[PDB]
Amino acid sequence: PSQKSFRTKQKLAKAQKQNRPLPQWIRLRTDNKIRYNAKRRHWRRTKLGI
Amino acid sequence: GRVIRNQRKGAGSIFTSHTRLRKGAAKLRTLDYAERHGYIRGVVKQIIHDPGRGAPLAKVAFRDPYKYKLREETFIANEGVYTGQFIYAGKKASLNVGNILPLGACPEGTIVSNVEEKVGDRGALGRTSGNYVIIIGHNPDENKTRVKLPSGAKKIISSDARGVIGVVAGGGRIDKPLLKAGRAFHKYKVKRNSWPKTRGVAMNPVDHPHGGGNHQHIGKASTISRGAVSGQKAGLIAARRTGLLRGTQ
Amino acid sequence: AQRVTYRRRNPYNTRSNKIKVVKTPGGKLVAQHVKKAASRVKCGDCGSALAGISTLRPRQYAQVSKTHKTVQRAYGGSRCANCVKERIVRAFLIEEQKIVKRVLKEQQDKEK
Amino acid sequence: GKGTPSLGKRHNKSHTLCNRCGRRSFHVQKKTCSSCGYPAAKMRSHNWALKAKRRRTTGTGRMAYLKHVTRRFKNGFQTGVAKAQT
RNA sequence: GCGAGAGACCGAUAGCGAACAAGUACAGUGAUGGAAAGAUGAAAAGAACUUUGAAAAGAGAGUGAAAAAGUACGUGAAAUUG
RNA sequence: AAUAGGGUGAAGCCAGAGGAAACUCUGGUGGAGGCUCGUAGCGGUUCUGACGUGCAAAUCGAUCGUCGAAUUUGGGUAUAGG
RNA sequence: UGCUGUAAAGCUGGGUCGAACGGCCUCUAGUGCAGAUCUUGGUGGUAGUAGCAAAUAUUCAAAUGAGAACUUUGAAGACUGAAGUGGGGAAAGGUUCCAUGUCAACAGCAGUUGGACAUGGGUUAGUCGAUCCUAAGAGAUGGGGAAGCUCCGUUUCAACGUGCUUGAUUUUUCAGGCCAACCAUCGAAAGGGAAUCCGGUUAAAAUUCCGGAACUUGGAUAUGGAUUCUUCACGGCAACGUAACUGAAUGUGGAGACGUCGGCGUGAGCCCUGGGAGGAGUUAUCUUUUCUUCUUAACAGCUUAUCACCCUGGAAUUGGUUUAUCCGGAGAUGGGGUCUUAUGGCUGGAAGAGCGCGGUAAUUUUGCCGCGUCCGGUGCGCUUACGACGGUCCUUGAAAAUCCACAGGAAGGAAUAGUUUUCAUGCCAAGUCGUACUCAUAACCGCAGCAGGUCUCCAAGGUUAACAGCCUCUAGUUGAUAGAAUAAUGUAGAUAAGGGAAGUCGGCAAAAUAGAUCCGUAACUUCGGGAUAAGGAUUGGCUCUAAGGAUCGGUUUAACGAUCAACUUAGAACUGGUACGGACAAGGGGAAUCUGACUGUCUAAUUAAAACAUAGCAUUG
RNA sequence: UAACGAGAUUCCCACUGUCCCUAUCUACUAUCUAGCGAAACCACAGCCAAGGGAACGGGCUUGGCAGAAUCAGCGGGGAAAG
RNA sequence: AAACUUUCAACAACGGAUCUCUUGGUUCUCGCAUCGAUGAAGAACGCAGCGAAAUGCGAUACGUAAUAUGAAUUGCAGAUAUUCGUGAAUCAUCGAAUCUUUGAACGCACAUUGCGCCCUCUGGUAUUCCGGAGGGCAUGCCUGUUUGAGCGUCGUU
Ligand SMILES: [Mg+2]
Ligand SMILES: [Mg+2]
Ligand SMILES: [Mg+2]
Ligand SMILES: [Mg+2]
Ligand SMILES: [Mg+2]
Ligand SMILES: [Mg+2]
Ligand SMILES: [Mg+2]
Ligand SMILES: [Mg+2]
Ligand SMILES: [Mg+2]
Ligand SMILES: [Mg+2]
Ligand SMILES: [Mg+2]
Ligand SMILES: [Mg+2]
Ligand SMILES: [Mg+2]
Ligand SMILES: [Mg+2]
Ligand SMILES: [Mg+2]
Ligand SMILES: [Mg+2]
Ligand SMILES: [Mg+2]
Ligand SMILES: [Mg+2]
Ligand SMILES: [Mg+2]
Ligand SMILES: [Mg+2]
Ligand SMILES: [Mg+2]
Ligand SMILES: [Mg+2]
Ligand SMILES: [Mg+2]
Ligand SMILES: [Mg+2]
Ligand SMILES: [Mg+2]
Ligand SMILES: [Mg+2]
Ligand SMILES: [Mg+2]
Ligand SMILES: [Mg+2]
Ligand SMILES: [Mg+2]
Ligand SMILES: [Mg+2]
Ligand SMILES: [Mg+2]
Ligand SMILES: [Mg+2]
Ligand SMILES: [Mg+2]
Ligand SMILES: [Mg+2]
Ligand SMILES: [Mg+2]
Ligand SMILES: [Mg+2]
Ligand SMILES: [Mg+2]
Ligand SMILES: [Mg+2]
Ligand SMILES: [Mg+2]
Ligand SMILES: [Mg+2]
Ligand SMILES: [Mg+2]
Ligand SMILES: [Mg+2]
Ligand SMILES: [Mg+2]
Ligand SMILES: [Mg+2]
Ligand SMILES: [Mg+2]
Ligand SMILES: [Mg+2]
Ligand SMILES: [Mg+2]
Ligand SMILES: [Mg+2]
Ligand SMILES: [Mg+2]
Ligand SMILES: [Mg+2]
Ligand SMILES: [Mg+2]
Ligand SMILES: [Mg+2]
Ligand SMILES: [Mg+2]
Ligand SMILES: [Mg+2]
Ligand SMILES: [Mg+2]
Ligand SMILES: [Mg+2]
Ligand SMILES: [Mg+2]
Ligand SMILES: [Mg+2]
Ligand SMILES: [Mg+2]
Ligand SMILES: [Mg+2]
Ligand SMILES: [Mg+2]
Ligand SMILES: [Mg+2]
Ligand SMILES: [Mg+2]
Ligand SMILES: [Mg+2]
Ligand SMILES: [Mg+2]
Ligand SMILES: [Mg+2]
Ligand SMILES: [Mg+2]
Ligand SMILES: [Mg+2]
Ligand SMILES: [Mg+2]
Ligand SMILES: [Mg+2]
Ligand SMILES: [Mg+2]
Ligand SMILES: [Mg+2]
Ligand SMILES: [Mg+2]
Ligand SMILES: [Mg+2]
Ligand SMILES: [Mg+2]
Ligand SMILES: [Mg+2]
Ligand SMILES: [Mg+2]
Ligand SMILES: [Mg+2]
Ligand SMILES: [Mg+2]
Ligand SMILES: [Mg+2]
Ligand SMILES: [Mg+2]
Ligand SMILES: [Mg+2]
Ligand SMILES: [Mg+2]
Ligand SMILES: [Mg+2]
Ligand SMILES: [Mg+2]
Ligand SMILES: [Mg+2]
Ligand SMILES: [Mg+2]
Ligand SMILES: [Mg+2]
Ligand SMILES: [Mg+2]
Ligand SMILES: [Mg+2]
Ligand SMILES: [Mg+2]
Ligand SMILES: [Mg+2]
Ligand SMILES: [Mg+2]
Ligand SMILES: [Mg+2]
Ligand SMILES: [Mg+2]
Ligand SMILES: [Mg+2]
Ligand SMILES: [Mg+2]
Ligand SMILES: [Mg+2]
Ligand SMILES: [Mg+2]
Ligand SMILES: [Mg+2]
Ligand SMILES: [Mg+2]
Ligand SMILES: [Mg+2]
Ligand SMILES: [Mg+2]
Ligand SMILES: [Mg+2]
Ligand SMILES: [Mg+2]
Ligand SMILES: [Mg+2]
Ligand SMILES: [Mg+2]
Ligand SMILES: [Mg+2]
Ligand SMILES: [Mg+2]
Ligand SMILES: [Mg+2]
Ligand SMILES: [Mg+2]
Ligand SMILES: [Mg+2]
Ligand SMILES: [Mg+2]
Ligand SMILES: [Mg+2]
Ligand SMILES: [Mg+2]
Ligand SMILES: [Mg+2]
Ligand SMILES: [Mg+2]
Ligand SMILES: [Mg+2]
Ligand SMILES: [Mg+2]
Ligand SMILES: [Mg+2]
Ligand SMILES: [Mg+2]
Ligand SMILES: [Mg+2]
Ligand SMILES: [Mg+2]
Ligand SMILES: [Mg+2]
Ligand SMILES: [Mg+2]
Ligand SMILES: [Mg+2]
Ligand SMILES: [Mg+2]
Ligand SMILES: [Mg+2]
Ligand SMILES: [Mg+2]
Ligand SMILES: [Mg+2]
Ligand SMILES: [Mg+2]
Ligand SMILES: [Mg+2]
Ligand SMILES: [Mg+2]
Ligand SMILES: [Mg+2]
Ligand SMILES: [Mg+2]
Ligand SMILES: [Mg+2]
Ligand SMILES: [Mg+2]
Ligand SMILES: [Mg+2]
Ligand SMILES: [Mg+2]
Ligand SMILES: [Mg+2]
Ligand SMILES: [Mg+2]
Ligand SMILES: [Mg+2]
Ligand SMILES: [Mg+2]
Ligand SMILES: [Mg+2]
Ligand SMILES: [Mg+2]
Ligand SMILES: [Mg+2]
Ligand SMILES: [Mg+2]
Ligand SMILES: [Mg+2]
Ligand SMILES: [Mg+2]
Ligand SMILES: [Mg+2]
Ligand SMILES: [Mg+2]
Ligand SMILES: [Mg+2]
Ligand SMILES: [Mg+2]
Ligand SMILES: [Mg+2]
Ligand SMILES: [Mg+2]
Ligand SMILES: [Mg+2]
Ligand SMILES: [Mg+2]
Ligand SMILES: [Mg+2]
Ligand SMILES: [Mg+2]
Ligand SMILES: [Mg+2]
Ligand SMILES: [Mg+2]
Ligand SMILES: [Mg+2]
Ligand SMILES: [Mg+2]
Ligand SMILES: [Mg+2]
Ligand SMILES: [Mg+2]
Ligand SMILES: [Mg+2]
Ligand SMILES: [Mg+2]
Ligand SMILES: [Mg+2]
Ligand SMILES: [Mg+2]
Ligand SMILES: [Mg+2]
Ligand SMILES: [Mg+2]
Ligand SMILES: [Mg+2]
Ligand SMILES: [Mg+2]
Ligand SMILES: [Mg+2]
Ligand SMILES: [Mg+2]
Ligand SMILES: [Mg+2]
Ligand SMILES: [Mg+2]
Ligand SMILES: [Mg+2]
Ligand SMILES: [Mg+2]
Ligand SMILES: [Mg+2]
Ligand SMILES: [Mg+2]
Ligand SMILES: [Mg+2]
Ligand SMILES: [Mg+2]
Ligand SMILES: [Mg+2]
Ligand SMILES: [Mg+2]
Ligand SMILES: [Mg+2]
Ligand SMILES: [Mg+2]
Ligand SMILES: [Mg+2]
Ligand SMILES: [Mg+2]
Ligand SMILES: [Mg+2]
Ligand SMILES: [Mg+2]
Ligand SMILES: [Mg+2]
Ligand SMILES: [Mg+2]
Ligand SMILES: [Mg+2]
Ligand SMILES: [Mg+2]
Ligand SMILES: [Mg+2]
Ligand SMILES: [Mg+2]
Ligand SMILES: [Mg+2]
Ligand SMILES: [Zn+2]
Ligand SMILES: [Zn+2]
Repeated sequence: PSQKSFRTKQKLAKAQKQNRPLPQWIRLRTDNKIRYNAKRRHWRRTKLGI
Repeated sequence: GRVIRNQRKGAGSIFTSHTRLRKGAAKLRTLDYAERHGYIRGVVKQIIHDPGRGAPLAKVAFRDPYKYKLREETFIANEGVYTGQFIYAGKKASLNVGNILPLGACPEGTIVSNVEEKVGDRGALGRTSGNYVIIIGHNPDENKTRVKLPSGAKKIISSDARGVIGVVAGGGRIDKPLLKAGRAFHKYKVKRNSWPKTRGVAMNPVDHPHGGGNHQHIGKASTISRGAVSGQKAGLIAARRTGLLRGTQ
Repeated sequence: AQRVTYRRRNPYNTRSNKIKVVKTPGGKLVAQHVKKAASRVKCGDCGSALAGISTLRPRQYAQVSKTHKTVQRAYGGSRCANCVKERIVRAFLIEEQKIVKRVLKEQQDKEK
Repeated sequence: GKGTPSLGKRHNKSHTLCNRCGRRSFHVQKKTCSSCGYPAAKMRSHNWALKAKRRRTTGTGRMAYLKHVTRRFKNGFQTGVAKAQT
């Protein structure tokens, strides 16, 4: 809702930051195995936990 | 089987009394020096309806004998008591309607209400609308008085116990039919969760000793021993007799 | 006709969420939230509304002068005129009778 | 109508985030955590749920202090500073 | 728990649930439940350039010992299919 | 916190008529009731209609019960597996 | 490619491949698969099949683009029809909001579009909510149980103030003066509650920003005024008035603050409408026409009211009076006054704003100039707020925080000066968290962009009893794969000669009736009902007729004149393919038996009933 | 037992496609196309008659017969599926 | 005869069996004794020149100090970085520090980044109001200190 607590709003800020695509320069590191961010989250598809 | 409706009431989850709207506990004054030795005078400020009670309550203001303050008491209103009336309470109070007197100061045949069972408990007997206590006689050597209670029982009480002169107001309430389930719903809406009652014979054997059968019937005597246990005491408990009451008792 | 919306997060027609309909200088029609109507100061003896005293919501009495909250008499903002008149007469007559009940209980302490 | 129509009336959270474990197991009306038992002094744990102990035990977090007890013990819990060799 | 050394043990559907960003993703209001998932090549040398196509791509070409190794990656069975 | 529009017309009240009296009658007024037709609402009678790998793990259509109270309902709160 | 062996199997030619492996004597075992509705993984036929059919509906053109039924724009045709497909919110979601780019995956067709993907941007508060209060309740403490996790208890068998108030003291010590019924705490974004409005502004925020104009609380504090030599003001018979105009402990009240309905009155907003000043549309003909602008916030001053109250006075020939029945020697009618300021008016705020026109500046940030923005009427109208009343209950319809007044009279107070911040003005500050967006036939939950579910606010015109149904204004959509045909059988909807329940377990389904006015209305009955019983007539359009008021004006023929004004009812003539509640809307009726008295309740998802409940009755403790 | 009842039952008036006995019309399907594209089920499969047989065969025995590839319907059988 | 269906072979698909590996697991043995109010285990939120995760860390935030060693780090960038040296990198080592909001969690409270009070300093003309900086205020129990209470009780007037 529009009326939300600080504890809730701080968790929603982290959820946005965890939803980024992989930075592309990370695939250039030697012996790198990460091809993409495997922890993407869509708002409609998978719900958080607040 | 299952816990029957009798036993669930003791836990008091949904079976506590609905007391939001109540106007205070109806009690006599605390027995103090003034009532023990003389009399104290108060004035009736209000006569109000108490939800869940057939009897109206009276709010009576007295002065504090020891500090500068007014004390408001909640008495059960006797019929004929009016707002602005002077109420006298103590050993030396006069025999007027609304006054609070010890039982020994009242002659035989005195009609009294809100009588103390024990000295200083501030009223136990005859508190509902239309009911009263008749003073039967005195035993001055043992300081005891015989009275007749609204149930017709005779009791021996200390002559120092106090009571309020008159009959509790609001009598004759039972003379009128309720006429409706809704009227009983509103009656018990401010008393407690005890209405309506499902008949045990119409439930299943898990729910009640009377449940089950291809016809509705109790199957065994509904008079239950006094020494029976909880979950069994459903019906006529310790019934001395059954059937239509014919003649005097 | 133009229709309006609440101005606060409360969406319910409660007693403290009452609105009036006001036309603005912009020719629009907006809701203006109203505070609950004040009740009249009443006599502590008879319960009637006291004359000469402003009808305000209780906190607003702190920020108004004393002449609005009282009447120039004994028990000014507390009791009505008739209840003060009855207090004065009752005090005088009863205390006068107190002397009468005293002197009689001294005439009988020398003859009885 | 006990299925899909009744499932539409789920908008009152029974649990919210716990301050001790942050799990959304804090019963709002009970004021208790169903996971760690907060605000009880002891941690909720059962021997009939050994997998639950795996999920929350020593080593599942940072061990920000027990990390170094082995390394401090191995040196006999030195007090002072290391001396540079000449 | 800490620190080591081992085995007629298992060899990615096995061996701990987890050889991998595994108690992870995800489910459930909740207690709890709980995976799948290793392998190009010695070395990215991970295919410049030209050309058709709107593009993905394709055809020439190039690297490489091998492209009958192109991150749909060693080997590449069967079911099933052109 | 919420509940269109109608019907019926309870006490109380006004006026007139008849009568010796006890009383009765008439015209208004009034607006009662877990009254009534009927929306919203709440429910769910029948087609044993549709659908019955559905729009849907209970829905859709028409028809229907009730609809000012034992009414409907939000949120908070209480009761926990013999 | 063959060879060997009865066989389990072994060996070998060719192809592929790339790092280990085998023969023999023995040891050892998690050692041999076709099944176990086996397990896990992978793949078929079915099969380009079932199907993608609810929510009225799309079409032409241009632009863009490689590509357009589906994107954008324009034109049209439509729908939702204020109980919305509109405009906001609570819960829940969490960036879905906005801009730019964008089509591999997703939007069960498509896609240049998107709630998708990528990159950035975006949520501004003393006044809006939290925070504070307490509700049901939750729950520490002293304690009491229990082996114990813990249970009980909430002022309880308790020595329960981290007390205050002053005069101070500058001696950072004190001197004391009062009190300690009740008093941990949490518990409401719908209860209670200090205070903000208008105009403008962004791509996206606004009661938050800008401009202007206010307000509350806490604190500080000076000037003016007020008051005193009769020290703590005056006036009024009184209700009471005021710019002010001492007041400790303690006490008493009020506000906070209270159910549900009925009619009536007033206001506000909306609806309707006349004149005038503008703009747009129709104009073959008609229409002094149809549509549209003419608005005014919080706040300040003055004024303004039903109720209530005061002074006067003494009433039967009783009077006053409401739609509704009450009041008066416990003092009516009459005359004269006092109060609350809800509400309206005037003025300031404030025309400078906004709005409607006309003339211009210019790629142009953005304007600049001129004119107008005025005066009314109407009402069983709608909605809503308030008010004075009336009804109702074996139902009488929260608490606390907080604010004020009064009683009381402690204490301190003047004359050459004293007091007070409840009169006016002036100074400082108001922290923390939320604030974007959806609120649903696509932002929540139902596995999903699901015909389901999910709390609430506003509400135009016509017809009408109606917020019903139908049509329309504002607003919003035109979304649901599309194209072509129109066999059978379907699903939904219509009609039918004559017969009229012969069908069928059964009139299931459908039909018939239906609004309104007038007439008429049975048995039985608990006298309340039954009842819309049953059964008939009428109903359109037009032109008339009659009836039903408001406000004023003077010896009571005002029994008359003047002005203004609403839709109701009744009757008549004429009229027409005998039609007319013309769509919409809308009872089938009657005679009986069984059964439960009735209203009400339950088997969410096969049973709504005669089952349960109920009032009443009786019994028990 | 008045009143009430989506309660069970019988008859009468009105009414009608329930019926004699069926016919016609509309929209959406079904149908064909572009695109998209599942599922149940599956020992092997799929023409009959008799015989015998686990006493009711698609298969066995003896006969009838038998000619590619197919489309819309249908509900006898697969002692169909669930 | 085509087509279709079926069988077989080659190649191409689908799929990931087989073979071979293995910083993992599993089991046995040997050795050791070290959590926490000096705030543990765990949770939440943050931290990099360019980072989402894992790992590490805490506003000194993929780290500061020290010791050792001795020239890197590396995907790119970049020193006002370094090389015969107090000197690159390094969870190599580690003895000094930092260590957010919390958590037995300790001023009270917490679905709130809610609400107090004390001490010192400081700003706003301030012991009192508002702001800021630093340091404090939990409970049970033990020893001790101080201040008290009770005709429980002892001496004396
Ligand atoms: Mg928000
Ligand atoms: Mg969802
Ligand atoms: Mg979760
Ligand atoms: Mg048993
Ligand atoms: Mg008692
Ligand atoms: Mg009950
Ligand atoms: Mg019963
Ligand atoms: Mg009973
Ligand atoms: Mg039963
Ligand atoms: Mg028995
Ligand atoms: Mg039993
Ligand atoms: Mg029985
Ligand atoms: Mg029976
Ligand atoms: Mg029986
Ligand atoms: Mg029997
Ligand atoms: Mg808003
Ligand atoms: Mg009041
Ligand atoms: Mg009083
Ligand atoms: Mg009173
Ligand atoms: Mg006054
Ligand atoms: Mg006043
Ligand atoms: Mg579910
Ligand atoms: Mg609910
Ligand atoms: Mg709950
Ligand atoms: Mg949860
Ligand atoms: Mg930690
Ligand atoms: Mg080790
Ligand atoms: Mg080890
Ligand atoms: Mg070793
Ligand atoms: Mg595995
Ligand atoms: Mg490999
Ligand atoms: Mg591989
Ligand atoms: Mg390699
Ligand atoms: Mg190598
Ligand atoms: Mg290439
Ligand atoms: Mg290429
Ligand atoms: Mg090539
Ligand atoms: Mg080469
Ligand atoms: Mg090779
Ligand atoms: Mg190969
Ligand atoms: Mg290869
Ligand atoms: Mg492959
Ligand atoms: Mg290879
Ligand atoms: Mg390969
Ligand atoms: Mg194959
Ligand atoms: Mg309506
Ligand atoms: Mg009605
Ligand atoms: Mg009826
Ligand atoms: Mg409605
Ligand atoms: Mg409905
Ligand atoms: Mg039908
Ligand atoms: Mg059916
Ligand atoms: Mg079907
Ligand atoms: Mg129909
Ligand atoms: Mg109906
Ligand atoms: Mg209905
Ligand atoms: Mg009804
Ligand atoms: Mg009611
Ligand atoms: Mg059980
Ligand atoms: Mg159990
Ligand atoms: Mg158990
Ligand atoms: Mg039991
Ligand atoms: Mg058992
Ligand atoms: Mg190799
Ligand atoms: Mg085996
Ligand atoms: Mg197998
Ligand atoms: Mg199988
Ligand atoms: Mg399988
Ligand atoms: Mg298949
Ligand atoms: Mg098809
Ligand atoms: Mg379909
Ligand atoms: Mg449609
Ligand atoms: Mg393009
Ligand atoms: Mg379309
Ligand atoms: Mg379309
Ligand atoms: Mg268009
Ligand atoms: Mg329409
Ligand atoms: Mg409507
Ligand atoms: Mg809406
Ligand atoms: Mg919301
Ligand atoms: Mg972003
Ligand atoms: Mg958008
Ligand atoms: Mg875009
Ligand atoms: Mg698509
Ligand atoms: Mg996104
Ligand atoms: Mg604030
Ligand atoms: Mg506020
Ligand atoms: Mg907050
Ligand atoms: Mg605060
Ligand atoms: Mg505050
Ligand atoms: Mg407060
Ligand atoms: Mg309480
Ligand atoms: Mg407790
Ligand atoms: Mg106690
Ligand atoms: Mg000191
Ligand atoms: Mg609180
Ligand atoms: Mg609140
Ligand atoms: Mg509130
Ligand atoms: Mg409120
Ligand atoms: Mg402006
Ligand atoms: Mg401006
Ligand atoms: Mg501006
Ligand atoms: Mg906005
Ligand atoms: Mg102030
Ligand atoms: Mg004056
Ligand atoms: Mg005081
Ligand atoms: Mg009050
Ligand atoms: Mg209240
Ligand atoms: Mg109310
Ligand atoms: Mg009332
Ligand atoms: Mg009213
Ligand atoms: Mg009006
Ligand atoms: Mg003009
Ligand atoms: Mg025209
Ligand atoms: Mg205001
Ligand atoms: Mg006269
Ligand atoms: Mg009336
Ligand atoms: Mg002009
Ligand atoms: Mg001019
Ligand atoms: Mg309204
Ligand atoms: Mg009212
Ligand atoms: Mg009122
Ligand atoms: Mg006073
Ligand atoms: Mg006093
Ligand atoms: Mg005084
Ligand atoms: Mg504050
Ligand atoms: Mg908003
Ligand atoms: Mg909404
Ligand atoms: Mg909305
Ligand atoms: Mg939906
Ligand atoms: Mg929906
Ligand atoms: Mg939407
Ligand atoms: Mg579902
Ligand atoms: Mg779910
Ligand atoms: Mg509601
Ligand atoms: Mg209408
Ligand atoms: Mg409306
Ligand atoms: Mg419609
Ligand atoms: Mg459609
Ligand atoms: Mg079509
Ligand atoms: Mg047809
Ligand atoms: Mg049909
Ligand atoms: Mg037709
Ligand atoms: Mg026809
Ligand atoms: Mg016809
Ligand atoms: Mg016919
Ligand atoms: Mg004919
Ligand atoms: Mg007939
Ligand atoms: Mg007939
Ligand atoms: Mg028949
Ligand atoms: Mg028949
Ligand atoms: Mg028959
Ligand atoms: Mg028959
Ligand atoms: Mg039959
Ligand atoms: Mg029918
Ligand atoms: Mg017909
Ligand atoms: Mg009739
Ligand atoms: Mg009848
Ligand atoms: Mg006519
Ligand atoms: Mg109809
Ligand atoms: Mg019928
Ligand atoms: Mg019944
Ligand atoms: Mg009713
Ligand atoms: Mg019923
Ligand atoms: Mg129920
Ligand atoms: Mg059912
Ligand atoms: Mg049913
Ligand atoms: Mg029913
Ligand atoms: Mg009886
Ligand atoms: Mg008895
Ligand atoms: Mg019936
Ligand atoms: Mg029924
Ligand atoms: Mg019968
Ligand atoms: Mg029979
Ligand atoms: Mg037919
Ligand atoms: Mg049709
Ligand atoms: Mg078909
Ligand atoms: Mg097709
Ligand atoms: Mg098959
Ligand atoms: Mg055969
Ligand atoms: Mg055969
Ligand atoms: Mg067979
Ligand atoms: Mg054979
Ligand atoms: Mg044969
Ligand atoms: Mg044959
Ligand atoms: Mg068949
Ligand atoms: Mg089948
Ligand atoms: Mg079967
Ligand atoms: Mg051939
Ligand atoms: Mg190992
Ligand atoms: Mg935290
Ligand atoms: Mg060195
Ligand atoms: Mg630091
Ligand atoms: Mg830390
Ligand atoms: Mg917090
Ligand atoms: Mg905190
Ligand atoms: Mg708090
Ligand atoms: Mg301690
Ligand atoms: Zn009074
Ligand atoms: Zn927890």
